[PDB]
This record gives sequence, structure tokens and C-alpha cells, in this order.
Amino acid sequence: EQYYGTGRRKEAVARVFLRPGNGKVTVNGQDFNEYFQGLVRAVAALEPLRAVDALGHFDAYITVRGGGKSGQIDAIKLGIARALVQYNPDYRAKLKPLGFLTRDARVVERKKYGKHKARRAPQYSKR
Amino acid sequence: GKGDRRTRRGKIWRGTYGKYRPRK
Amino acid sequence: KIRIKLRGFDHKTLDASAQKIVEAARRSGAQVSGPIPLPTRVRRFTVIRGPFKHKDSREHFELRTHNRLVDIINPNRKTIEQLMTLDLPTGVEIEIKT
Amino acid sequence: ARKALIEKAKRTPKFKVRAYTRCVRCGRARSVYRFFGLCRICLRELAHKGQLPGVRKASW
Amino acid sequence: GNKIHPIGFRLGITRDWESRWYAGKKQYRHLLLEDQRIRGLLEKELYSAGLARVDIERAADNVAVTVHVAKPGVVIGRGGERIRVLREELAKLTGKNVALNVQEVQNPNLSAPLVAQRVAEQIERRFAVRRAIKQAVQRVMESGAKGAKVIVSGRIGGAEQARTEWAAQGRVPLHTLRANIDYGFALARTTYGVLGVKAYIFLGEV
Amino acid sequence: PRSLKKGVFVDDHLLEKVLELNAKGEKRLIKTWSRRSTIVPEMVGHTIAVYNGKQHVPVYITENMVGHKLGEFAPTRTYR
Amino acid sequence: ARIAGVEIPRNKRVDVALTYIYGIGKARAKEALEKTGINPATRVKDLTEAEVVRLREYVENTWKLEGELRAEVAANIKRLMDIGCYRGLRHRRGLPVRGQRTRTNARTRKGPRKTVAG
Amino acid sequence: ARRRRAEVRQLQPDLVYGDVLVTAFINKIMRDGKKNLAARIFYDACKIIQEKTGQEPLKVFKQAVENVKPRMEVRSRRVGGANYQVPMEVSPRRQQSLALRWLVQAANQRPERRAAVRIAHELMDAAEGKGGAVKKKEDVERMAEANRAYAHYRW
RNA sequence: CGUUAGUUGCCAGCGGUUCGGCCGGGCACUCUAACGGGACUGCCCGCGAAAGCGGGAGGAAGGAGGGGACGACGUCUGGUCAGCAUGGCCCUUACGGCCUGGGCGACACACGUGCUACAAUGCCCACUACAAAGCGAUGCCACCCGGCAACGGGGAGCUAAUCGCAAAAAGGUGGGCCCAGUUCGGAUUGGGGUCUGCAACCCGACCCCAUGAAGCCGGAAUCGCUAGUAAUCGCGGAUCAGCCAUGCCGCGG
Ligand SMILES: [Mg+2]
Ligand SMILES: [Mg+2]
Ligand SMILES: [Mg+2]
Ligand SMILES: [Mg+2]
Ligand SMILES: [Mg+2]
Ligand SMILES: [Mg+2]
Ligand SMILES: [Mg+2]
Ligand SMILES: [Mg+2]
Ligand SMILES: [Mg+2]
Ligand SMILES: [Mg+2]
Ligand SMILES: [Mg+2]
Ligand SMILES: [Mg+2]
Ligand SMILES: [Mg+2]
Ligand SMILES: [Mg+2]
Ligand SMILES: [Mg+2]
Ligand SMILES: [Mg+2]
Ligand SMILES: [Mg+2]
Ligand SMILES: [Mg+2]
Ligand SMILES: [Mg+2]
Ligand SMILES: [Mg+2]
Ligand SMILES: [Mg+2]
Ligand SMILES: [Mg+2]
Ligand SMILES: [Mg+2]
Ligand SMILES: [Mg+2]
Ligand SMILES: [Mg+2]
Ligand SMILES: [Mg+2]
Ligand SMILES: [Mg+2]
Ligand SMILES: [Mg+2]
Ligand SMILES: [Mg+2]
Ligand SMILES: [Mg+2]
Ligand SMILES: [Mg+2]
Ligand SMILES: [Mg+2]
Ligand SMILES: [Mg+2]
Ligand SMILES: [Mg+2]
Ligand SMILES: [Mg+2]
Ligand SMILES: [Mg+2]
Ligand SMILES: [Zn+2]
Repeated sequence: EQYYGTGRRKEAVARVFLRPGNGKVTVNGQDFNEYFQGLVRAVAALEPLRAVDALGHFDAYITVRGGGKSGQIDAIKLGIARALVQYNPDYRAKLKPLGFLTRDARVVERKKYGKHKARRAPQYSKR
Repeated sequence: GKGDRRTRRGKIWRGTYGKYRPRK
Repeated sequence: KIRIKLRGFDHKTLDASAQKIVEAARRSGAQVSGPIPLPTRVRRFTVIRGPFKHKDSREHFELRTHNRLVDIINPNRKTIEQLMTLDLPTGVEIEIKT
Repeated sequence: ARKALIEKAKRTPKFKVRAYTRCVRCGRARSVYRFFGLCRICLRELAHKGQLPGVRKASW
Repeated sequence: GNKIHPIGFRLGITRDWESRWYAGKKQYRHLLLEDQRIRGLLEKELYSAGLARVDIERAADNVAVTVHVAKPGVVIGRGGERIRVLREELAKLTGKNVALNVQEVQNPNLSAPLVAQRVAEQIERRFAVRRAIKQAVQRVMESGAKGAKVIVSGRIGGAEQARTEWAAQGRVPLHTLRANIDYGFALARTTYGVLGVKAYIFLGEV
Repeated sequence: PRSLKKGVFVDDHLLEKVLELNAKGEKRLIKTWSRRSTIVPEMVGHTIAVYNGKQHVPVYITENMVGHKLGEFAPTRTYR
Repeated sequence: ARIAGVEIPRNKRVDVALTYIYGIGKARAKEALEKTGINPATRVKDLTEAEVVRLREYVENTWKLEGELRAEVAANIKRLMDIGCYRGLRHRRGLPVRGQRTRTNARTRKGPRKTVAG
Repeated sequence: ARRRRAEVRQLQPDLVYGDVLVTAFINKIMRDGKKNLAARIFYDACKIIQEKTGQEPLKVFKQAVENVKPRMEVRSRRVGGANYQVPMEVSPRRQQSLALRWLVQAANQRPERRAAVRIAHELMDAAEGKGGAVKKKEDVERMAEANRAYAHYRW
């Protein structure tokens, strides 16, 4: 009937709701492309469906909030892959070598006192 | 650039409002 | 409508405080909504470590105000009965609005 | 600083603008956090003493 | 110039604030002020009684100040004589109509501020500092106290050159915030100048 | 680019002084430490010693200079 | 296409062409294109002598312009210089007026660097 | 890298050609973290090169890169006073980085107005054997075989 | 990842719709904030005497997962008696004390640290989209009205997961500029004006008109960063009536 995955990337959440359907994707009440498309990496979000050739099998309804649209895209990749695993757990061994089901834990490094931006040190002369 | 106070971006650089950057 | 605003610097004083309230109101009232936690207001202060510079050595402290909501639904007496003055905690602070 | 310069305590400033912070514990003129009424130094000393409730060691 | 304050380090775990209450933007300033005046006047009048910690709690306009003293007898007085004089003197300063509590301290040699104070007292009367120091570390060590350390600052023995003294015993691991190290500071004022007296005591593990 | 927006400010010390000096005729040098103040047209013709911090400088106030403030004619610094 | 005191912007957009006039910036150019009902985007070369004559009408006598402007600003300086005004002293010694710092970075107002020994 | 080998970063395959070399090239075009801009530059340039010439832009990208790859370069080595320019071979990894970098830095020295125009045209020239990139490669290969007399300093 | 908890969340689900989570209502999800679980070279192959090293599966994550807080005996006669404390020496119609004014803002020069740029991977204009973290009771100020605007009047809400700062900016679509000291660049200067403040000459910020400088990627030399890093983009706060903040301390794209 319906399958779900959460997914998360860099301070952003995107709930992925998969249902068997035509293959048309909805995000935040806008067409997938009306949200994206001006952004080249957009299609990467859907890479989980191309690995298992689940293109025309599922429609999806997404809820994306937090961060910027790139991290949103990755969150969508993860959500699609999580639902896609709950649908058929036999997809795990197919989706794992690609690492679409792995969370990207890299986040903005904290600004540290004494430095300009958490790594970049203020320049000096010695004379 | 961000230095021209009568451009939109110079306004947002100073965090100010005027003719070249209204509010709504 | 009975709102109970719970605020404190210690997060264990707020919990040890709210739990007694719910245990006093569950013996009488309806199913209390719950100890719904509200987000934490964090005031930070950054200070240069020494006097008379060595600017680049500052250490910062943070004071964190924690907030909790209670919301007893339809209490009459045996709720307010155990609620007159029975609480132990000190650093907690409570407001009531109707 | 000087005792006389704590005339701010007795302000009656004759103009509202001549009121300044003046850390109470040490009489510091310059850098005085307004929420504690102390200066940065006295704030550090009283925070390390533990006499400032809720004030922890910031870490993240 | 290293080694930040141990009590300031441990405020989170294995140390509790000397002031525990709640306040807002409009309140905290003068409540903290009041706490400071309290600790001030108490440190004045009770130094001979050997006070270590003053705890200030507030629920609503009530003040639950608890003084921790080596000899509660000096505090109370004969049949409650001094605890009248100065406890009324307290509510004269702050109109809080504030109450007061007294608590004994077992083994005054085990409370770091008290140890520091005792050593500084010995210094103001000009005793041999290494003896006072090692002796104090014995008084601490001879009762519980899995660790102990005592530091005395410059101008030792009135010497022209400032010096720094020593002789911890046991184990005093400031770097680990596990095992409830106690700290106390004392100040010996003398003709040759000022002398800092630091007292570390190490008790308990988890 | 200069702005007081309304009620053009002039200190009351010399105001009540110069206006009364008008009724009795043009007077001689006057003493002023208040350069905070603007100039008004009824000062024209007088002679006002303004303070720079060190000395009193005599200033002949003319028609063309009514808009400025005292001390625009009594500079502070001394260079070369 | 001469509009103001002799001024011949050419081959460009009229609104930007007018900038080449002394008393006209982007604001006064967009205004004169506005109230004269001329498409600002037209090439100067494509301008009707009717539109041109209207532009000369508006611009020539609405605001004081190139010559009278240069003169009026000069006389405005000599105004505060002839009087003992402080601003006048700053204009005399070739120093910043607006209350800038002179200890460094006075380069625009004064005599690009003329170095001495030490 | 004093301790370890400092393993090479593994780039993500190209969203369009599924090819990693393309992604790296986009990375060298990208400035101030604008990868969307850089990608639109590169792909619009793929339209240019695929139209003005009727061949697949993929094969031309690879060929253009391949003709800029230097097989030998020169490196200074401090020997008995003033150092020497010493020829030696070029790591395949280093051939990669140098060829892409040279391609981009050359394309931006072109007279063409828009970015993707320069990218396309430099790609075509370099694939035909001409163009500034192939001249940096030919000049570096001239640095070797000229100081060839120091082929015993290989290190 | 789970437990507790549901006035941030939700046609996942149905009910109503002024199609706005608005209502009904529900806690599943997102989240908020407290307690927990989890990773241990525990498993496989290989090497090894061992510690350990290499590789692999499972796993969100592995060999210190990433970032903090944390800086030993001591060194430098390091830094500060001008934050505080303080020995000694001096001053006491005065080195003290009050005020007004000026100075700490001086300019023939030199270095440090930064900002904005010299442009087309750009500039401008319209439209439109996605953050985290903080601050606010005479303060934050939606919204109406006047004003090109700074702003003024009026005036709602918010003791603030419920109100407001608020618009994020780069970006996306559309359009203009066409390689030019310019639709680059915003210094300098005239002129007009808002605001805070008793008061803006010395000496403030801000707005509008006009002026539109140097500068077309920088000599010898020299600095930063090894991954959400550099680079770049905006946002917030501390002090403070205001502000010379391009600083600093944080935040995320
Ligand atoms: Mg279902
Ligand atoms: Mg950043
Ligand atoms: Mg962070
Ligand atoms: Mg501009
Ligand atoms: Mg500093
Ligand atoms: Mg003093
Ligand atoms: Mg002030
Ligand atoms: Mg504890
Ligand atoms: Mg001695
Ligand atoms: Mg401990
Ligand atoms: Mg344990
Ligand atoms: Mg969870
Ligand atoms: Mg809620
Ligand atoms: Mg939903
Ligand atoms: Mg073996
Ligand atoms: Mg391994
Ligand atoms: Mg492995
Ligand atoms: Mg691993
Ligand atoms: Mg660690
Ligand atoms: Mg760790
Ligand atoms: Mg450690
Ligand atoms: Mg010295
Ligand atoms: Mg020293
Ligand atoms: Mg200075
Ligand atoms: Mg209007
Ligand atoms: Mg809400
Ligand atoms: Mg709420
Ligand atoms: Mg609430
Ligand atoms: Mg365009
Ligand atoms: Mg221009
Ligand atoms: Mg030039
Ligand atoms: Mg140019
Ligand atoms: Mg490193
Ligand atoms: Mg401010
Ligand atoms: Mg200034
Ligand atoms: Mg700022
Ligand atoms: Zn202080």
C-alpha cells in the first residue's frame, strides 16, 4: 500500500512517502521539478529508484524542511532508499554497495574563539 | 558592489533600508 | 484551562518538580496531557580569560533556562488537594494561568 | 578604579546620558556585562567560585 | 599560566553551586548582589568560627541561607546570643525577613577552604612554611583523603625573591573530572606582603 | 548634511544675554564656553570670544555666517 | 543629440546616456525619461527630434546644470572659505571635511603619498 | 603527508555522463563554492561543442584532456649550492590534475565572451592538438629533454 | 535507534473548508528535551611471540566517527600594582575633589590588521524558493496612513515552540548592460533632510539629489587552510540612548 523513510542530511529532514503509482513526484505541494530544476544535482535524489529500476513503479509524496536545498536533495535520496528497503528488505543487499542508505554525518564545523572561521587563522607579520 | 549604499546589495550589507531597498 | 509554566536553571529540579505534580494530579483528575518539554533558552557569555590582553584566549559560559508544560485537563479538588504546598524543590519556579 | 568615580552610584546624573555601567564588585569602568551587573573579570571569578546559579562551562 | 579553577571546572558534576535559585532578566542582577553582600558580611563576622561554605537558596522572597562552620558553638553563642544579633543585622540590610541555618563540618581538616585558612593563619604568624605545608597534608592525609596538595606563593619566609612551595601527597588528578576534588583559597597578609594559599583535597571516585 | 530637524538649538546662557544686549545697543566682546549652540540672525554685528579649550578668541559675527555654530570659527587644534 | 549645455551622448541607452551630463545621475535620468514619456531603452541614435526637443525642454531648465552647477559649487566653497569657517580651513589645507581620520588613508583628499625620512 | 599515503579523494560520478573525470573538471571550474554555476557552464559548453561539431562531446572531452597530459616535467633539487631543474616522469594522478587545471586556466585566457564559449572552444582546440593548454604541455615537455643532462639526479 | 511526553507537528487518515493546520481531531511522523541503547579489533581471512597492522562482512557509524571543554615538573626576572587585592616609597588647599570646555579623532610620513574592489563564473532590475542560532516589557514592534526614503503618526499582538525582529544572501526563472575607467568601482565633495541625545564645530549614524577618485589582479617579500576544511554567502548577539562594528564572539547556506 504505502512505505516510508525519513532520511537526513546536514540539518534537514525530508519525509519520503512511497506508493505504487505512475512515477510522478510531489514535494511540498509543488511539482518535483518546480521545486528543483535550476539545480543540476536534483536528479541525484532519485538515484535509489534507478538502482533497483523502480522508476515507473512508485509515486512519492515528500515533506522537506530545514537546511538548504542540496542537503534536502540528499535527505530525499536517503528517504527514498529507506522506504525502498522497508518495501522489500531484499533491496538492502542491492542498495548497500552504493551506500545510498548511509547517513552523511558531516556538519558545519563550529566557530572557535581565536580563529576567524573555525579553522582559518588571522594572518601575522613578525615584523 | 556591497560598498555602493544606493544599490540593493550595499543596503543589505549595511543592513539598512531606503529607496533602493524597501521593506514590503 | 489550567496552564502551569515550569522554568528552572537545573533540568533535574524541573523533572523532580513536575513528576510530583503529575503523581498528585493523576490520582484525581483526567488523564493529564503530559510533561510536554519546551525548548531551552541559552544565554551565552564570552569573556577574555585574563585581564590586560591576551585577547585570543577567551572562555565562554552558558546559562540555560529549561521550560516545561503540564496542562491538567478537568481537575476539581482532589487534584488541588495535594497541590497546596507539598513540593520540595528550590531552584524551580512555577507560574499559573487560567 | 577610584572611589570618587563611583559617583555613578549616587547618579542624579543631571542628564540621562551620563549614566554608565560601573561593575559593582570591583568598580570596573570599562567592560561591564549588564545582566550580572559585574565586569568580565568579576564575572569569571564568581562563575568559577560557583556563586552564579545556572552558569556552566560552555561546551559544544 | 595554565590550570583553570577546579571548582569552576566541576560546577556541572561533583560540585553544586553556592547559590541555587531562579531569576529573569530583571531579577538576577540584584539577587546576585544580595548573595554577595551576604557572603561578605558572613566572611567578616564568622572568620574566627571557621566558615567554609555559605549556601544561598531562594524559592520566593524567602532566603534559606545555610552556613557551614567548623565550630557551630561560636556561631550560636551562649544559648543563642550571637545568632540573634547578627541574624537581625542580616534582615536589616536586605528587607527579605530572611532566616538562617547552621551546619557542623566533621573534620575541618577535610574541607579545602578550611585547610587553606589554617595554613594562611600559620603564615601570618610566621611559621616555617614547609612544615606548615607538609603538616597540613598530614592532617588531611591522616583522615580519609585519598589525595591532598598544598601550594604557597611567593615571598616565602619574607624572602626578597618570590618562591613557590609544594609537597602534595596521595593523588590529586585535576585533569579528570570524576572524583570530587575540593579546593580552597586563603590569603595571608604580612609586613613583607601578600601570600596566596591553595588547598586541594581528593576524596571519593564516582 | 547637517540636521537638527526642528527647534534649532541655542544654549540659554548667551541667548538671554545677547537679546538683552540688543535693547541697550551693541556691546563689546562677550564670554562664551557654549559652542554647542547654533547662530541666530540677531547675533549679527556682535563680537563673541569663543573658547577652544585654551583661550578666548574674538569672533565678529556677520550676516553670511548665521547658519553655522560657534566654534566653527574657533578651532581647537594647532598644527605647523 | 545635444540636450543640455553642449552634451552629445551617442549610440547608447538614453537613460544611461544622460549620465554623461554633469547635473544628471541615474535618478534624474529615469525621471526625465519618465515625465517626458520616452522609452528609456531606445538607442540615442534612434531618437525622434520631437522626443529630443522635449528632453531638452525638461532637462535644460528644471535643475541647474553643468556650467551653473560647477560655478555654484565653486562659489559654495569660496563661501565657507572667505568666512573663517572650519570647513573652510579643511578646504584650504586640502584635508578631508566630513570628519574623517587623517593619520592614515587621507590619500584621496590629499596629495598621493609624499614620503620623508625617519 | 608525513605519516600516511594521503589517499586520493573519490569523486562522485557525473550526474549526466556517470563519469568521474567530468565531475573533477566541473570542480576545477567551480569558484567560491558555486557548483551549480560551474555545472551549467560545463553543460552549456557541451551543447556548443556538440553543435558546432557533429561529434559526441564526451569523446572530445576525453581526447582534449588526453592531449594535454604531460609525460615528463622538471623539478628543482638542491645540489651543492644553487639547485637544478631536474626532469622526471609525471604520475598518472599528476597528469590528471595538471591536464584539467591547464585546460581551465587556458580557457579563461581565451578572447571569447561567455564562459561556456571559452570552455567549448578550448576543448575543441586542445582535442585537435592546438590551443593554449597543449602549449603549456608542450613547453613543460620542452623543459625535460633540455635539462636531460641531469637525468642522473632522478630521485 | 528506542522509552516517556504531547496546543512546533499532520488529508500519513478520514470529517468540515472563508482551501490558511483554518476547524474537528490524532500523535504516527518532523520536532522539542530528559533518560537510555549503540562500537568493543566483539566477528572472518592474513601477518605476528605479544601488543598490534592490513583487508573484509554486518552496521547510521570502526580502529581516536567528527568538534569542543581539558594544558604536566617547569621556562621566559614574560603580562598586568590601570580590573581587584597588595609591601614599600611619595602626594596631601595638594598628584586629591567638582564643573564647563578642549584632548584621547591631531598629519609631511612608515608598518600591522581588516573592509570594498578593479568585473561578463560579472553588475543591475523584477519575481520567487530553502537555514540554523539568538535577542525583545517601554522593549520587539506585525498592520494602516503620510513621506522617493531615512522616518513620523496611529495602532494589533507578544511576560513570547504560540507575537515580533524577518527580508535570509548567494540560488532559481525573466529581462537589461556588451568589454568600455563602463550600468565595473563608491573614495571625495556640494546641497537638502530623519533620528538618538541637554547638546552633533571640533566629533555620530542614516536617507535623498548631484559629484563618480584611485583602482584593469598587485615589486622584493609574505599568510591561511588537509573535509563541511579552504573559498564564498548572508543571519544573530555581547557592550550600547546613539554610533564611527569592515572588529569580536557565535550560526547556518
Ligand atoms: Mg496506512
Ligand atoms: Mg561557514
Ligand atoms: Mg556546528
Ligand atoms: Mg554600482
Ligand atoms: Mg581580544
Ligand atoms: Mg585603588
Ligand atoms: Mg553611556
Ligand atoms: Mg551533583
Ligand atoms: Mg617560612
Ligand atoms: Mg573530581
Ligand atoms: Mg563507571
Ligand atoms: Mg528517534
Ligand atoms: Mg506542542
Ligand atoms: Mg502529511
Ligand atoms: Mg601466529
Ligand atoms: Mg579493519
Ligand atoms: Mg570494514
Ligand atoms: Mg570501519
Ligand atoms: Mg575526544
Ligand atoms: Mg568522541
Ligand atoms: Mg585528558
Ligand atoms: Mg620586566
Ligand atoms: Mg613575572
Ligand atoms: Mg586610541
Ligand atoms: Mg507608501
Ligand atoms: Mg504554535
Ligand atoms: Mg506553544
Ligand atoms: Mg507556550
Ligand atoms: Mg540573465
Ligand atoms: Mg560609473
Ligand atoms: Mg586610473
Ligand atoms: Mg576592464
Ligand atoms: Mg591538520
Ligand atoms: Mg547596538
Ligand atoms: Mg568616522
Ligand atoms: Mg554587525
Ligand atoms: Zn569587576
